[PDB]
Amino acid sequence: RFLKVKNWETDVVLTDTLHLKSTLETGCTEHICMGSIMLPTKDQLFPLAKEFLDQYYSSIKRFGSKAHMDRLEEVNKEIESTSTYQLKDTELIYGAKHAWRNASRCVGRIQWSKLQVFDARDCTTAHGMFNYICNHVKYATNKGNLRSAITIFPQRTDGKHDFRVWNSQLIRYAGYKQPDGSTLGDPANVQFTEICIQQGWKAPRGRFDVLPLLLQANGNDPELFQIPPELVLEVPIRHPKFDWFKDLGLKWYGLPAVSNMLLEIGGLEFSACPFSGWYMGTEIGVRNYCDNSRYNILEEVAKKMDLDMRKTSSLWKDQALVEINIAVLYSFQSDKVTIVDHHSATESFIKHMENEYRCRGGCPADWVWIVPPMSGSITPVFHQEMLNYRLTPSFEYQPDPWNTHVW
Amino acid sequence: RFLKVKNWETDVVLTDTLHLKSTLETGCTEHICMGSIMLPVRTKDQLFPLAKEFLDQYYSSIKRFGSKAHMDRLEEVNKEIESTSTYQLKDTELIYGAKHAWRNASRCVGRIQWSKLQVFDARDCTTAHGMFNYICNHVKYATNKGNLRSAITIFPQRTDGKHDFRVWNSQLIRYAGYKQPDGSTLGDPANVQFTEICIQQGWKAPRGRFDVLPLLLQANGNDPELFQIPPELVLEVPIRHPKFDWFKDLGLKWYGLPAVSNMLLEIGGLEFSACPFSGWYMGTEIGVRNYCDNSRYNILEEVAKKMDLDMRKTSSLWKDQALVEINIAVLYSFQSDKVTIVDHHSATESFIKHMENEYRCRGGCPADWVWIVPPMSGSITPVFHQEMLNYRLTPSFEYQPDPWNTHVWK
Ligand code: HEM
Ligand code: HEM
Ligand SMILES: N=C(NCCC[C@H](N)C(=O)N[C@@H](CCN)C(N)=O)N[N+](=O)[O-]
Ligand SMILES: N=C(NCCC[C@H](N)C(=O)N[C@@H](CCN)C(N)=O)N[N+](=O)[O-]
Ligand SMILES: C[C@H](O)[C@H](O)[C@H]1CNc2nc(N)[nH]c(=O)c2N1
Ligand SMILES: C[C@H](O)[C@H](O)[C@H]1CNc2nc(N)[nH]c(=O)c2N1
Ligand SMILES: OC[C@@H](O)[C@@H](O)[C@H](O)[C@H](O)CO
Ligand SMILES: OC[C@@H](O)[C@@H](O)[C@H](O)[C@H](O)CO
Ligand SMILES: [Zn+2]
Repeated sequence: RFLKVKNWETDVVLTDTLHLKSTLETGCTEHICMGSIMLPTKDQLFPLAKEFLDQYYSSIKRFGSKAHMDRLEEVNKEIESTSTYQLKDTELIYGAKHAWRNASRCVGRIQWSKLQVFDARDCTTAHGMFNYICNHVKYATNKGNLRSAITIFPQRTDGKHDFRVWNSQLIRYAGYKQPDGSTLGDPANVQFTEICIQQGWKAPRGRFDVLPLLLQANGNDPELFQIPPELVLEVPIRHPKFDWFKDLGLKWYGLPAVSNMLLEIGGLEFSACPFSGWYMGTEIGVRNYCDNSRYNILEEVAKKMDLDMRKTSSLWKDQALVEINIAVLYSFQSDKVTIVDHHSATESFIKHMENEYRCRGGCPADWVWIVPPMSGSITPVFHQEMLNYRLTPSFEYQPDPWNTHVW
Repeated sequence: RFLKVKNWETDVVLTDTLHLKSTLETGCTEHICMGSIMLPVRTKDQLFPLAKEFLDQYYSSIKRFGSKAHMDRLEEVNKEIESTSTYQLKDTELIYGAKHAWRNASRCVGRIQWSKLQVFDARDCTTAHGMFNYICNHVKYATNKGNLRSAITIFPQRTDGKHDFRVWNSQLIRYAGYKQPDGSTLGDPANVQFTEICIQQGWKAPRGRFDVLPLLLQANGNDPELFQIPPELVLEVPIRHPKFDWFKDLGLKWYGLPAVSNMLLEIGGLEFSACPFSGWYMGTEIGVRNYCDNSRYNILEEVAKKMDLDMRKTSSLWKDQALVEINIAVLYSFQSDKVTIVDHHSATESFIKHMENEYRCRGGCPADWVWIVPPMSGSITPVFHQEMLNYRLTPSFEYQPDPWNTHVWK
């Protein structure tokens, strides 16, 4: 019941006791592992609230205290009467930070305690949501010196007045399927891009068009808004040696801001909780640019580098891949925009894991997601065994709203 | 129950029904995933059912399920187990068994080749000298002057656990590792302990950077004995680069035949503790892991310097640049010397085709994503984007503790 994890490069062994607090299912069983699978009532609520509040008061060293007991009863009576309850600001902050701390797929959790939390629970309309969002983007961007932040909108009530940010991230590029049959822009956003058009947006039909926010407040139909262009920091991509690189016409936005996840704290569900930190280089250079279903620029770059693309064994794709990633990092650093390379980030994650095992008894981690998409084994996490389990507070996936909204 | 796996690059979705025949446990629970953990005598009682399951599978494979031949074999084996507490496989069953252990190996990306395995039956072997001869023959056949052929040599199964046949080497061919008084290592760090055992057993170590280790062979539970593999039988490739003439002066080379010799082959409940097998290398095994792991030859620095890369900051990605060149060098050298090798792009592409074929004709293909995805350029290979299901099917290859930790010395 006390599992051990070993690093096969340093031989360091850590013992995990934290996993014994996990409640939710992993998708795996004694017969089958689903580790590589992407997506594996008043009576229900109070126990969840109790679990959360107990961990909260324990964190502030007041477990068992009258305050602890008083709060517990207050919430209890609130659920019995209102069928729900409201978190204190302190509980909200502690909850959001811990949902990040518990995110097993995030390699940047060494930064978890520094999260800026924006309480938007007083929001009532989409226009109010737009305002809170612009403020988050401006705050988080900080002229290039990115600061992690989350903005939390009202919690779910009966499920028919949910607040939702239809976008997958606050800032993304549109995608349109052209006559040729090809795709212009980001193929990943082809569908969302049309839903925007399907009701208003006027697309420049470019390769890198910033999508408009489609905000849904109180269950009402979503409304479009253009993020003040001046608030969207973008970085033109060039290479520190290949002067022809800039000719590729490539750029990427500086703020990664997941906006479609669900934040669960003490049983409460916050369906609109956009958060942002900063990029790990490979996210852009390896995945966004080189995935065959994304901008898929490997061939173009290989051709400009004049590499023998006749055979796979010449490793031309690999050589081009490295160059594209050196460019991305070079470009962001040159424009003084925060970004971290996979070596540095993974090194920090190992440090974080050790801290967590020492001070918390463990660190849920998903190896499949933690190991960078390029040069896996030359990063320390590849050699690190990890135990994946679910702890709450948590960030969860949720269905795209267009597949559930009743207009 | 049907289980769906999706490929996030092509949106192709496959349905798995094969997992229903999984018996062994994975190490995971409905509460914790141990997907990245490296390692998470039978009774007459527990043996016939294991035998029955296997023979049922075997007979169904040859389209003779339920036949008189099928029923007689089951009766023959049952009587044999009741009578001797164990049983012997027919040559055909052993061949079928070995091929399927490979076919079921979740961590192997080269399984598109499974049906082509050459099985050498060494169950009549009784001594360590006998084992050496069988192993020499395996290496010569498999090497085939560079046109590698996959093969497996199978020694006598376990009986009471006190007469085990074991190849103490982790692979038939590996380089010695020597821990120096100053704390540094000469040779391959991965083999320091085994090298010390060899020396203690009498091996005269040339103490170089690439000394092929001698075989330490255990027959019938007796103490192991040392044998030197005929040098003329050990094919090696000097490593050089197509554009960098200084690469060759790094003094690197690697053996051409990868031959895992420490796993246990389980077939129909029987345990074959000595079953060396070989195929051929995927370049990253050598170029990424053996050469670039910090705990192995660790050559990234020396290579990076010679390329005059900016090593002042990791963000120059000098490690990644050097890495690619080293792997280019490994592939180029093997191809130049006409020694079979496969690059990670070709191997992963073939594995995806193999996997889809298996779903269609078999109902599944257990696969360990953590092991299948190559150690470099992960997402530019199709397997990175492929959801996999990992489960254990028998026949199978299993880990077993190193023999020096369990052997009762005589
Ligand atoms: C500040 C530095 C940060 C860095 C460098 C970072 C890096 C990463 C990376 C590289 C991924 C994988 C992304 C992908 O492949 O799609 C990721 C995933 C994730 N991160 Fe972090 N992160 C940071 C901040 C945050 C913050 C502020 C939160 C939450 C408040 C967070 C929550 C998550 C979650 C929940 C996932 C998994 C999302 C999914 O399943 O798609 N991260 N992070
Ligand atoms: C013919 C070409 C072959 C190729 C290219 C291939 C490639 C690989 C590679 C790249 C690995 C991972 C090795 C590591 O990282 O340590 C592997 C693992 C494995 N392969 Fe294959 N393989 C081949 C043949 C074979 C054969 C002949 C068998 C058995 C009859 C086999 C059984 C296995 C097993 C059981 C493992 C997992 C070993 C472990 O867990 O440590 N492979 N293979
Ligand atoms: N570095 C970050 N990267 C997040 C990148 C999100 C990723 N590009 C993405 O598309 N995620 C999908 C989920 C795909 N599993 C989504 N949020 O809809 N996050 N951050 O706050 O610092
Ligand atoms: N390509 C192959 N590669 C196998 C390479 C074996 C690997 N280098 C190794 O050291 N395996 C450990 C097992 C580590 N899990 C052992 N055999 O003791 N196999 N083949 O048959 O062609
Ligand atoms: C199928 C497989 O789960 C999928 O391709 C995963 C693998 N690891 C990943 N890791 C990260 N960080 N991000 C991803 O999108 C993925 N995709
Ligand atoms: C800790 C982690 O499981 C370990 O480093 C694994 C990862 N994937 C691997 N994949 C292959 N092919 N070979 C290995 O030795 C490993 N090591
Ligand atoms: O075009 C819409 C897509 O961006 C959307 O469906 C995402 O795939 C989804 O939000 C999960 O990332
Ligand atoms: O030097 C001994 C090692 O080669 C040996 O203990 C291996 O680690 C073991 O066979 C697993 O690979
Ligand atoms: Zn699992």
